[PDB]
Amino acid sequence: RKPRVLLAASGSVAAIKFGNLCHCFTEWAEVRAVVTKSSLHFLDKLSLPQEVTLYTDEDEWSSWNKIGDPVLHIELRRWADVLVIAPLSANTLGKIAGGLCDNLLTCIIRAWDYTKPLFVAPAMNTLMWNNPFTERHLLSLDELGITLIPPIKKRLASGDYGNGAMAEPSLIYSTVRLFWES
Amino acid sequence: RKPRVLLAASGSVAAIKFGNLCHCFTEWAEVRAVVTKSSLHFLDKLSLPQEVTLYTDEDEWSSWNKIGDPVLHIELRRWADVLVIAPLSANTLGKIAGGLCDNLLTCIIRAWDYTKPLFVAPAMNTLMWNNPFTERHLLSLDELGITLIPPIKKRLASGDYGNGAMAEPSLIYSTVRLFWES
Amino acid sequence: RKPRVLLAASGSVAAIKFGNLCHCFTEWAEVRAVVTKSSLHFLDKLSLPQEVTLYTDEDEWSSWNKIGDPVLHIELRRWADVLVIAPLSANTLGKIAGGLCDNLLTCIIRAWDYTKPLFVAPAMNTLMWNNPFTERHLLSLDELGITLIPPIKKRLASGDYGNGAMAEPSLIYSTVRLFWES
Ligand SMILES: Cc1cc2nc3c(=O)[nH]c(=O)nc-3n(C[C@H](O)[C@H](O)[C@H](O)COP(=O)(O)O)c2cc1C
Ligand SMILES: Cc1cc2nc3c(=O)[nH]c(=O)nc-3n(C[C@H](O)[C@H](O)[C@H](O)COP(=O)(O)O)c2cc1C
Ligand SMILES: Cc1cc2nc3c(=O)[nH]c(=O)nc-3n(C[C@H](O)[C@H](O)[C@H](O)COP(=O)(O)O)c2cc1C
Ligand SMILES: CC(C)(CO)[C@@H](O)C(=O)NCCC(=O)N/C=C\S
Ligand SMILES: CC(C)(CO)[C@@H](O)C(=O)NCCC(=O)N/C=C\S
Ligand SMILES: CC(C)(CO)[C@@H](O)C(=O)NCCC(=O)N/C=C\S
Repeated sequence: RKPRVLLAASGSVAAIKFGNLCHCFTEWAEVRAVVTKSSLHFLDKLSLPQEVTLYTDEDEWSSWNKIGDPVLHIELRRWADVLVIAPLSANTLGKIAGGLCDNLLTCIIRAWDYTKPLFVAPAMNTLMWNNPFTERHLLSLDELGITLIPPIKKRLASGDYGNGAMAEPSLIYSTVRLFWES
Repeated sequence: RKPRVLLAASGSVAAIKFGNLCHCFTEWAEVRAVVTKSSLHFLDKLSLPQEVTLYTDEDEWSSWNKIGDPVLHIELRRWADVLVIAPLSANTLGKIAGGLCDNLLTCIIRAWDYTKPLFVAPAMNTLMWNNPFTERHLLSLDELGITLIPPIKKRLASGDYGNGAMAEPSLIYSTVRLFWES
Repeated sequence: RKPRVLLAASGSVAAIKFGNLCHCFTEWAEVRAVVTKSSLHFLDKLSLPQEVTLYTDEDEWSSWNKIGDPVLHIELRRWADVLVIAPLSANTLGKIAGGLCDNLLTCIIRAWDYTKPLFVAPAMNTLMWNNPFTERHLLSLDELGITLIPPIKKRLASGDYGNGAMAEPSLIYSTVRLFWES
């Protein structure tokens, strides 16, 4: 009954389409959003659905004062039926592949119950995307079982035109929906 | 004559028992403590032994103004006969495995004279502990020669009950003591 | 006609010789500098050539306000014919090997067009240099095709005397020059 979907934004310029992405899921599922500090540089709070709760790192160090209180990264990991990171920056990709967790989003990933699906939609410039570490990290996510929603060939924020643009919201949406109903 | 023991705390909620941990070593050895910024969220200065000097990242960028001055992370690495990190967060674990050093504790580890013993007592939620990166990183520490003091099955700060709680101070203490006297 | 050389400084105490390093290149090439936040602890702006433009992380989040604006890390990657990091700290070395990018310098590396040469001059204490991760990371840079300019045996900022001091500016300069003219 109304699947819980955790949507997340990383520090990619593509984060400007995050509000719209949340809109694609709202009717179908109960949505909660998580963003990194850098994503707040491209994300516009008012562009998100009003029904969507936005969590930041500060929410981590606030929902807990003394033992016994809830641990947000754990609370969200449990609450969620699925996790979608769109966009996923090269930086966050590398932290995931490195087993690092220095913020709310990465802590959720580090404690992620892999029985639940986790989708990522990478977004970065072509050179960063073509860089060898990208494939290295993607290979790692595959091993973890994370599902990749490949970037498309659009007009990058850097003027040029090539691979690296984030997948379109509709595709991200249908991909997650088709899997769930399977 | 009175071994020098460097005790360290990472950003795990278990850091609340750090003062007590220092107490377990004070009589047997000369103790100096090192903590990460996040550990200061769970650590209570007044709970530590008065004879214990606490070093923070700020102490790094203070003991040095111009060439010729001492480099704290190096000064501590030399001073210490042994290093004990309890608790060791998943984040710090990953930085160690990644050869990273962006703070006092990690810089000490990065420059650690592995002729000297280094013990770690991991502390994190069960899912984070059960996460595949954990084992990956533990494997790396093993190669480096670091000694693992496994977490126990207690009642986590997240309410649930499972593996991931930090080893008890007494065990951490006896483990380090038994090795030394060998 | 006047090759574009991007010179970069990391958080090594050796960064105090960065201004002089820029001077070694100024006559031969058009120089632009990039520095990390920590490098600013050892770098003296007034010691650099006046003709040298210095870029910091803040320049990233300033040259861009809305879509369509230039992305500095990409703009610099394109502009540059070669990249030289001297000094390269153990921390930045590890971020490079980890495919991480959380600042201007690392983002440039992450998006680096490897058709262009990239040289690094590591600088760190002997123990950090002798640490096993160092070799591990150097091995990775080799695979990427990055050219290592080994550290020398001088008197470290830590008083002792051993390997780990940054290569001398003249050598860094001649190394880059000899390659270019080949
Ligand atoms: C204008 C601009 C656009 C950027 N675009 C991207 C991008 O598309 N993908 C990416 O991975 N990083 C991009 N970066 C770099 C990231 O913001 C940077 O690596 C950051 O530390 C990522 O933070 P996060 O890992 O918390 O998301 C951009 C930076 C700026 C200033
Ligand atoms: C209330 C709360 C409790 C936490 N408990 C743990 C824990 O037991 N183990 C862990 O590895 N991280 C834990 N985290 C996440 C870390 O604090 C976070 O990854 C941090 O960046 C670690 O910093 P450090 O690597 O400098 O220690 C907790 C966070 C909060 C807000
Ligand atoms: C006085 C002093 C000197 C340092 N010297 C070095 C050095 O030679 N090499 C190194 O890798 N780190 C050195 N460190 C540690 C780095 O500054 C630290 O790892 C930092 O986070 C690196 O930042 P960066 O990766 O942005 O350059 C030193 C720290 C201090 C306080
Ligand atoms: C930015 C947007 C959403 C505009 O339609 C699209 O181009 C995109 O997703 N691009 C991928 C990231 C990027 O451009 N990076 C640029 C430098 S690292
Ligand atoms: C917190 C304490 C010391 C109370 O006795 C004990 O439960 C413990 O070491 N737990 C391990 C870490 C943890 O609970 N993480 C929770 C979420 S990441
Ligand atoms: C600092 C300088 C430039 C003085 O001539 C020289 O010794 C040097 O490059 N040393 C390498 C780094 C170092 O000393 N690290 C010390 C602790 S991590």
